[PDB]
Amino acid sequence: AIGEFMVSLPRMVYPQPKVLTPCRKDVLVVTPWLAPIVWEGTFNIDILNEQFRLQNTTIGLTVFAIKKYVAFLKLFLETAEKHFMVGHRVHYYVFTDQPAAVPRVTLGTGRQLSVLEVISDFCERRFLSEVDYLVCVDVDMEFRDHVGVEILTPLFGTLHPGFYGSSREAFTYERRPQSQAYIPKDEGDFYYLGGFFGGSVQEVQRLTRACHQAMMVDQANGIEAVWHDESHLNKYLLRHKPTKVLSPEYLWDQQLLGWPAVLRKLRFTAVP
Ligand SMILES: OC[C@H]1O[C@@H](O)[C@H](O)[C@@H](O)[C@H]1O
Ligand SMILES: [Cl-]
Ligand SMILES: [Cl-]
Ligand SMILES: [Hg+2]
Ligand SMILES: [Hg+2]
Ligand SMILES: [Hg+2]
Ligand SMILES: [Hg+2]
Ligand SMILES: [Hg+2]
Repeated sequence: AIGEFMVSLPRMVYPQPKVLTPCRKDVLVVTPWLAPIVWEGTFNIDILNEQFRLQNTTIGLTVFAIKKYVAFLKLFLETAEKHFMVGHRVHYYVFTDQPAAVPRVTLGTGRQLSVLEVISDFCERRFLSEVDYLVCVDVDMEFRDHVGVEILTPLFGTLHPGFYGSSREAFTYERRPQSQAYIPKDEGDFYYLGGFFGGSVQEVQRLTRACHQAMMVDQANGIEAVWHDESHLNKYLLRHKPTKVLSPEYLWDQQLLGWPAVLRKLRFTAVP
């Protein structure tokens, strides 16, 4: 459940937070609109796990696996079982054009998977009654470390691993005024990834609905955003600030970017 009566936490023993000792001194851990930026070292997962378990939180994880992308499902699901929201209720939603091609992956208790053929006979209304949060990611990836409730919030975006240190002028936002995804050179907070975003079901549906309409307008105007859905997602998150921003630890490509010291963990990565 979400947004309800929250019971008291039990007695817990952990290191006292130090007011005069910054969490991380090498990175920004909070945005100008007071949304935390999630980096390793900023959170005590035991406290967060307690908070979300006491709420009987259910997380939905959605992926689209079309054509040859169905080949990525086995590794994706197997690693998700080892690193994604372990201990919490998880409902995987696999949208594919090849239902019979979905691998039979063994799931831990309290976790289930639904295969939706695709456009589809699945009404978004179902998400509202089955899960509390929705996490939307790409399938040609693998989890390599912890990805848990620390990411849960009404609406979150993830910093693109190739632009987290870039100035806004270098961001590959759609720069044509004729597009609904247009963002001028003097605007923009960060460059978010289209491949990893989420939040409450309500907020995720609001975002996808907004982008769907924006892309339809562009289509009618004979224009296609430079980076398609990702371009519109950036425009949306610029005008509707996310309540949490995930660091590049959450979507990295070690082949193209290595393992910088600023990244204490590589949690979700592209498959070579
Ligand atoms: O500049 C944006 C682009 O960056 C590339 O590295 C990535 O492969 C694309 O999917 C898109 O995100
Ligand atoms: Cl997605
Ligand atoms: Cl998705
Ligand atoms: Hg800290
Ligand atoms: Hg989604
Ligand atoms: Hg949008
Ligand atoms: Hg869209
Ligand atoms: Hg979008």
